[PDB]
Amino acid sequence: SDPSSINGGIVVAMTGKDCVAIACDLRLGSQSLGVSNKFEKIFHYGHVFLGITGLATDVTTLNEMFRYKTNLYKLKEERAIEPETFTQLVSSSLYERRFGPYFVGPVVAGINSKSGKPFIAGFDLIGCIDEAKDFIVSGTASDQLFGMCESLYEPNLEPEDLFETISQALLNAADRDALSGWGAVVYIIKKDEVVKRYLKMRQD
Amino acid sequence: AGYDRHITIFSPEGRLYQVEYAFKATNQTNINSLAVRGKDCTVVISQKKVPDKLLDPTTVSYIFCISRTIGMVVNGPIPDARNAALRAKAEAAEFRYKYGYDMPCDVLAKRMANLSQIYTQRAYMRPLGVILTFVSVDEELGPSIYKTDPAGYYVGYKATATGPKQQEITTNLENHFKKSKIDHINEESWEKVVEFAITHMIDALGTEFSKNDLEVGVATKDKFFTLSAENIEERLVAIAEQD
Amino acid sequence: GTGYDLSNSVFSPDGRNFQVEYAVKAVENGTTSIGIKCNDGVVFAVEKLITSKLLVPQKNVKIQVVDRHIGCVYSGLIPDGRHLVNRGREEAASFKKLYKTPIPIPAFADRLGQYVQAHTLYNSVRPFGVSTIFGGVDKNGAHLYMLEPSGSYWGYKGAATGKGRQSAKAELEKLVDHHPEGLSAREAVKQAAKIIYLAHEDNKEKDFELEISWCSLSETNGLHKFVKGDLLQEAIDFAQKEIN
Amino acid sequence: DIILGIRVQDSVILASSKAVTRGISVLKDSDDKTRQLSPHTLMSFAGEAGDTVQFAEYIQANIQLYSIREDYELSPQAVSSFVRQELAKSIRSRRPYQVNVLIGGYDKKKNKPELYQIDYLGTKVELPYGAHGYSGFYTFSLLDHHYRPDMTTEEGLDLLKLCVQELEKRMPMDFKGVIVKIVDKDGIRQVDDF
Amino acid sequence: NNYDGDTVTFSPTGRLFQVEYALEAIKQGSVTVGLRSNTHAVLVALKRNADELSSYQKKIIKCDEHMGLSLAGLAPDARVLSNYLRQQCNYSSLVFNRKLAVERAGHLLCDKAQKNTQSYGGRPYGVGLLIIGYDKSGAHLLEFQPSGNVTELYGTAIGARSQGAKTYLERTLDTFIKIDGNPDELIKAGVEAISQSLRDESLTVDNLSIAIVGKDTPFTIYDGEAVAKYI
Amino acid sequence: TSIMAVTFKDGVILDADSRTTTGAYIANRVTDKLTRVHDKIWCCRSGSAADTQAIADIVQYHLELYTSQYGTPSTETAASVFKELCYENKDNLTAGIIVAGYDDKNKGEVYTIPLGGSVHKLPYAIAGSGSTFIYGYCDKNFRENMSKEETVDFIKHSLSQAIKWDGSSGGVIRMVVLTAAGVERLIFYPDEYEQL
Amino acid sequence: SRRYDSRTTIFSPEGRLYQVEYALESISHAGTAIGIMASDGIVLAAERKVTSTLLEQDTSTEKLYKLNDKIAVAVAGLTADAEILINTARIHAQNYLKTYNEDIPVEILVRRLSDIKQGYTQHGGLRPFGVSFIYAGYDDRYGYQLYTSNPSGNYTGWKAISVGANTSAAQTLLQMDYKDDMKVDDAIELALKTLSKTTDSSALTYDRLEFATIRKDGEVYQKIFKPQEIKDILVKTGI
Amino acid sequence: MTDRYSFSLTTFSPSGKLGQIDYALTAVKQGVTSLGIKATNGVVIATEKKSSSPLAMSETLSKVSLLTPDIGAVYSGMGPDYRVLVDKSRKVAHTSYKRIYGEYPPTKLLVSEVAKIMQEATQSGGVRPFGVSLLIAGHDEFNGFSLYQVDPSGSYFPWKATAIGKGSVAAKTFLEKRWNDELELEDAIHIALLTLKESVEGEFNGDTIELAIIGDENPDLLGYTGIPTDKGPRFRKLTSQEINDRLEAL
Amino acid sequence: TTIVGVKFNNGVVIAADTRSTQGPIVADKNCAKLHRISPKIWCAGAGTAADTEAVTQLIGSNIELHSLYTSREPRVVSALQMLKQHLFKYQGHIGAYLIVAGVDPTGSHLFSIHAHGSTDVGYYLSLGSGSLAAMAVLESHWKQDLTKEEAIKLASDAIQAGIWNDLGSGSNVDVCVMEIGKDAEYLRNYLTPNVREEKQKSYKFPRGTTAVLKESIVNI
Repeated sequence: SDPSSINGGIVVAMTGKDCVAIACDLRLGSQSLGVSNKFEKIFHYGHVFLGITGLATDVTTLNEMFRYKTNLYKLKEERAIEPETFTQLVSSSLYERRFGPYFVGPVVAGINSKSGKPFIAGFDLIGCIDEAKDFIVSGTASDQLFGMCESLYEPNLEPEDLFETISQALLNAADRDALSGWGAVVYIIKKDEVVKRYLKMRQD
Repeated sequence: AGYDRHITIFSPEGRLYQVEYAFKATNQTNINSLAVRGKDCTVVISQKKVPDKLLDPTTVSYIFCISRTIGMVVNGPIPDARNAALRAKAEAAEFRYKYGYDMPCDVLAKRMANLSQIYTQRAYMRPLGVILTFVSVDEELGPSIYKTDPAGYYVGYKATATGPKQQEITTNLENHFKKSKIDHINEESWEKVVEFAITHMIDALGTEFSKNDLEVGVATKDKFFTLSAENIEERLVAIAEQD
Repeated sequence: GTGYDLSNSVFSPDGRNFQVEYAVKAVENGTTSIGIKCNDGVVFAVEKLITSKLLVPQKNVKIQVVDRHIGCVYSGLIPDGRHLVNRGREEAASFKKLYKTPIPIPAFADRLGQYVQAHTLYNSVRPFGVSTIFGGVDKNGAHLYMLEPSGSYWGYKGAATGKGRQSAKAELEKLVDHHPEGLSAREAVKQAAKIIYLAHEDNKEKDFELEISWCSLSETNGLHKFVKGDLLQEAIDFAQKEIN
Repeated sequence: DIILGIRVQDSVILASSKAVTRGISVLKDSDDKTRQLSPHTLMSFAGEAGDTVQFAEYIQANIQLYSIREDYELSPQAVSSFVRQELAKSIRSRRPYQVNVLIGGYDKKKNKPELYQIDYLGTKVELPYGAHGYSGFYTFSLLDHHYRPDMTTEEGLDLLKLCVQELEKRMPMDFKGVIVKIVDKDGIRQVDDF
Repeated sequence: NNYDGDTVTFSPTGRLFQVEYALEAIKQGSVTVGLRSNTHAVLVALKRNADELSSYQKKIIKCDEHMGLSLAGLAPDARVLSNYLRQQCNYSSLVFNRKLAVERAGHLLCDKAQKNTQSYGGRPYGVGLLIIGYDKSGAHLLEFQPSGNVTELYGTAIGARSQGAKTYLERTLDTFIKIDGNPDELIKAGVEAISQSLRDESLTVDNLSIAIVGKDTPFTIYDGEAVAKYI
Repeated sequence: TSIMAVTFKDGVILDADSRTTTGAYIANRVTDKLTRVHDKIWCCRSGSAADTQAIADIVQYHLELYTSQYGTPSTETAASVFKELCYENKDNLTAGIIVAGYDDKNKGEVYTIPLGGSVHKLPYAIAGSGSTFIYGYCDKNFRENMSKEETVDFIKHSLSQAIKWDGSSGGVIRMVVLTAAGVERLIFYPDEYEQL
Repeated sequence: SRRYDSRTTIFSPEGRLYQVEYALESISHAGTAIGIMASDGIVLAAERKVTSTLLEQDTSTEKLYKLNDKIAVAVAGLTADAEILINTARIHAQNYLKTYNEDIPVEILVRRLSDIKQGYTQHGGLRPFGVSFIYAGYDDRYGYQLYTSNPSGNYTGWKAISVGANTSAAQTLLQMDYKDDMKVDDAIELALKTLSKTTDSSALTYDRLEFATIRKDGEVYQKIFKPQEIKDILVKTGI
Repeated sequence: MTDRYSFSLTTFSPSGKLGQIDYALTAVKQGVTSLGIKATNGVVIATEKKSSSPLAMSETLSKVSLLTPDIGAVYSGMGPDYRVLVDKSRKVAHTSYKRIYGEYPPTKLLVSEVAKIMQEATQSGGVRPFGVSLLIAGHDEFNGFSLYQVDPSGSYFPWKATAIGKGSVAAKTFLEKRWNDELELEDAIHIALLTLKESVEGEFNGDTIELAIIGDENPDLLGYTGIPTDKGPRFRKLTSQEINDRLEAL
Repeated sequence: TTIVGVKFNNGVVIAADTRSTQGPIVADKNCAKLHRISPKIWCAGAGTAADTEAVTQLIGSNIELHSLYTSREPRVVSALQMLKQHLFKYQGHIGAYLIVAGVDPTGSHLFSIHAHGSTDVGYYLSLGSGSLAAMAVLESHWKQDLTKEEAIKLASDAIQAGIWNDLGSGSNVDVCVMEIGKDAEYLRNYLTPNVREEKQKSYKFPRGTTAVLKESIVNI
């Protein structure tokens, strides 16, 4: 009945010391049935990462939309879209269909190439900018992630310490959500490099 | 091909001839008018020529009450003048409805001047051969005179005159403002401002006036109104009384 | 002035719209129609030229009623006048539907003026080849108006158009001079017939039929009605008697 | 309603039931629930009575129109991306296409088989083996146990026999066997002794 | 002259040449005569054929049991106007159960014909029509012109050489207007009138066409052998 | 609510309470339910607040546009404009209106436009939820051509009982007196009318 | 309004489209643009027509545009008209990626714009686009491709082409020196040598030059040269 | 009655020139002179205000207008076209960019939208080109201070310093001598006034001259406090008093 | 949500809490609920967070364009008219309940707009789940001729009542003070009565606690 709960999945973003982390589970399913263990939900449009949870068809549609929009933005602007600007691009795009909305919760994460400060922002299915300085959660297990992230997270974590915190928050929240799991991917986003890591987790 | 003189497109000199000819259409009624600003009122004086004995002088008017506060005196053919008046009345009412407050005189001049520009760019639409002089006492700017022309140009005025003898009237106003060294007629009541405006219309045109030769509109706070023939007669009597 | 007169929306170097001026030449070729404003109403009269005996008398009515209190008489291109009056009937009905009151004559005159004027704006349309004398009685008295192909209109004490306009206007001026206190509706009907007969002296080559109409507060209770029967014949007799 | 697909080392094997049921009785027991989109791309479909064939034939026309226009065969990835877009457009249209498709093809430029599962919502996912509806409830446990990427076409067919036998044993409905087609480097062929 | 190129141009003298040219198309058509008494209205039409191997093109059209018309000029325009007239007569019956008055029917054509004489893109209808009908006001006869002018007449003629027939009707006006309750005597009067418009030919069984409508007579057209007795 | 309009000798008086409720909660207890659609034409609004406010805004725009073109409208014209909006959208706009106005020729006029969208000219009109409790009182006590003082006393007694018995009516009593002398606004607080 | 219509979309008595011929004449007065396809890349070079010491060469990108991560175009003729077509080309390239999830083939993109140009040439009554394009791009099918299209809507594939002013002289010079087996670095020289000879000014300088290349991580890169980079190669090439 | 000018009134002549564009550019040449100078820390756009009559209140007619808080424009040519064109530019700055990206467009993109509007009039049916050339000065965080000229044809170019209108040839020659890559904004205003002083024929004072600058953000013009990320408009009109003060030191 | 507006002797002050909830979960603990329509016209929205943000952003755009068109400081009435007409056009589907307050050349104004397009004038207003709790404080303590300090205290005290007594309201108090003669001052996080206490233990994992399958470097 609820489109956002058909396919499951979860995305979490955390901020550290001049670094951002965004992680997601790799499960795609049809309610109880798990279909794919390689359905990545985090997409990047330069140095800005977008994690979209919710209906898998809308996640795919919005990826091609924001790739279409960010590709045209860089041709006209001759520069990559910054996380703050992209956050409003996502917000407006989701609101443009207030009455035909996508059943998706996106999570923007990135580092402003000019100011260099970490940025993460959250959204509803119709585009309410939930800009947070600490962490953002989305998906079926948002309840689990909120309590899990709210306890483990502490300000100014180093990139190595941020990976342990976000990965542990994701794995333990995913373990308590039926529709989330089948592996997870963690991006550690720094001003100079990005590291992508696949986590070992329960396959049930 | 001589298209450039028949539709609003540029000629080799960069001129829109059809717009230039629309200016000639404004003087075809041979009616002179002037507008002056008092301390708290704006007065429009316009000649009223009714050579035909069968006409009803009550209906021969070139001053239009666009809104409660905005008035307009048009120079040019009456059919075009009434076209602009109806559009101005519609614009002012729509502005009040959309934005919740009475349309300022300057905004209406801008809105009506933007329409005149469209006729000057679209080849489908011809320019209106009228010059619109909006007068009011704005809630913020006070007394206001804004004159729009067929080219889409408009600007505020301290005092303005229009018609074949516009140059003659303007020099008289220019000299008066030069000597007084002020931007408005320094009178506290509109009856004295009306008498002032009529006096220079008489002096500038060098012609005696009767109550039937003038049509007068007065813009005050929260009201614009046109004086009747009997009300104009009282002003003429005062002028003949030298006070 | 040639070159600038082949299109409808074009200003000539003098600012004159020649096509509208040529539309006026169509009016001046039409049969003379007049309108007299009496102290409580209006009276309309039109000369109907009898092209041949085969025209059935009294059927080719040329005065038109709009709603129930406005009467329209015009000269020039008769089809254009019917087109204009058809619009007035639509404008009058629309006003009554929205505001529930019969359209005031000054309000009606503006509705027609905007329509006639709109036909001088674009070169894809032609100006009206009619001058329409129209008027009636409304909440605040009687009104008489006269449109021109340019869309110009004014209120008139007495209006005349058509070929005999110059002749008729002379007697209309005499009426206002002789009767500044206001002419009565019944006397206006008699005077209207006399003026049309005198104006017909410009069209002596052909016979004509006089058609009169009028709208008075006292006599029609403010509604527009035609002159017929005894009252028409008294006007015809008076007009002939003055001619003779 | 059975639509199965298994990608093996050198080819893609698509199996689809032969039965057509309309209410009380089985109208046909030899239906082919597939359309050849390209010489090396095959599409199996399942869903509502009329939507499956109207959609499949509409997709086939566009892929054929592209091939004639550019004189070039779309890759299976591009075809699946095109097919997913139409399903995504329809799911939120006046009358959605309730069609679930499997797109198996051979990419002649990467020289690799490709299997794509797209449901009526427009959820495209590439799998080693796919199934639509409840047909995947009975078969995934076998495929998860026996599938290996390096199987030959003969081993893949042997694995489909096990998957079909399990469907016959436990699924209440009688789907009248399956038609099996293999998409290989040489094109599309049908296995008749299955 | 350059003022006759389109229907939205006045000439320096106020004339609409395109409308005048449409009126000239009627003068090329064959003569058709219309006349009426107080009880009956009659249309007499001379029909013309391209060649003596050709049939005579029909001139009378039926719009109701109580209304019909003859045409002169562009026959295709007559079909457009006659179809429109049928719709208006049709509309009156369906919505009001009221037979469309002939006068009102004429004004509806006047309004439609005028539209083509004032806006660019269209052309005037190059056809003149004689509309006869019987309603609760008696018999009627209307002459319609491309300019939109519609006149109600005792009798008239349109088409080539129509002046001869029209002149005859004027002299005979005092006579045929009194032919009440005698349908066949009106037709004789009309046939005698149209016979004044014949230049180098005589009326024949196939050439002539007649129609009549009256108090009890529904609109009937007499062609071929039916008009054998009136010739 | 409880809205009321009473014609009297010198003109017409519009009156209403000030309470608007969303269920049991009084969202605003000092609301002004008397709306000016023209200089001497005022209306009372009952029913949906959004619909009545939208209609009043549109009617004011129409009468403003009417005045610039056709002179000052009459109260009948204002009610006619209300009818078109209320009737042509009767399936959507749940609005019941009382229109009262003054003009020199007709003196005071009152038009009630109930939920259906019909228009009725009345000597006095009462509407709103609280009006049902004063149908008997107003009928027994209303008189033609009362003075301003008698009408105000009559209205105060009428609304005090409508306020007394209706939960969804209360607050201050706001009156607008339309006469040749101009528009006059009066307000009566509970301490003034509650112990009548 | 019929009298003021110029009848844009009509044939001449000898079967030519007048406005398309006049549009081409307009392009012949624009700055020269050269495209050379090498074995390992494509070179797009253009000559700025408007030039002054007060003009900002650093950011005045007016003839070389990027349509995609793999395609670029050099423009000759009305700059305003081109940017209208440039944006539709960019949108179409992204629409193709959105639909097929692959980069648009160069020919498909060229065909779409040429269809847009042809449309104005056959219906609608509007004047043709007065712009000629040189498309340089890469795709998996044909590799490096160089196309040109003109207001008529006709497009052709080329190994080396020039559009704009002095095309006859530029083409003749390219015929003399173009070798099929040449590298991009040789194409860098040939493009500059050809422009330096057909340029209408006294000498060719970095301020007058727009310059870009497409070349092969094993992935095709697009480099639109910055003014200092152009100044460097002009010295290296010896101009 | 319908619009029947669906055809283009601007067409190629046999010589390749578009007649209407060339005539539109002529109207700019007889236009009043306007110029802009790009400094290291700002842009100055200036023009003189020739009054239709001494009774006209020239303060009510601003030839320099704000498009976005950081972008301003001045024109030469036909005044009415600039007014409607500015109205379009302000609208498109919101509908096309701000309402999507949440921030005002950079100068380059806003100039592109303005150029698209002018180009549309150069090819769409039943319209003439805008008879105005705009000098659009702006600032953005990534491209810095920039100055663009937009022509009736829709072509736009970036300029270090430029002048358009009646005295453009003389002004541009003067600007070439004076302009250098080390100018500060206070020096550009001095150069702008000197260049404008040559062009003006009548009175040269703060009332007959109109200047605007893009420079440091003006938090005092922001209108509110409490959001540090909001720093205020960079576009500022110099009032007649400010100009008159600089004229005394000219 | 708790939102209040309090008109005082020389202006108007609007305050709001900063908690945003998705059902029973607190999605954002420091959401900014006071939105600008123009420099001196501000809006506070309850109900759906997206519509309130989006509706004000659309009207704020039109106010700026209209201000540039008319060369005048925006009227609070213009915002109210365009805001209510927009909401009415959508027949209440845009669930934005708004308190719009500001100062314009005609004085200080305070209106509330409901999702269906109805508006009311008031000297003190409240919206959100905490409206009844906040209105209890406003009714008890509001008085004519409040000074700027009394109004800010009253507005904050009213918001606190909603914070403490309403589950849907909490965290911090946002205050914006708009006075007729001077600029609007946005006091973000005016009061922060709900600062979290120190945790009992530190949950810093030792590096290497997480099991990893593969590691990669992503190109930008």
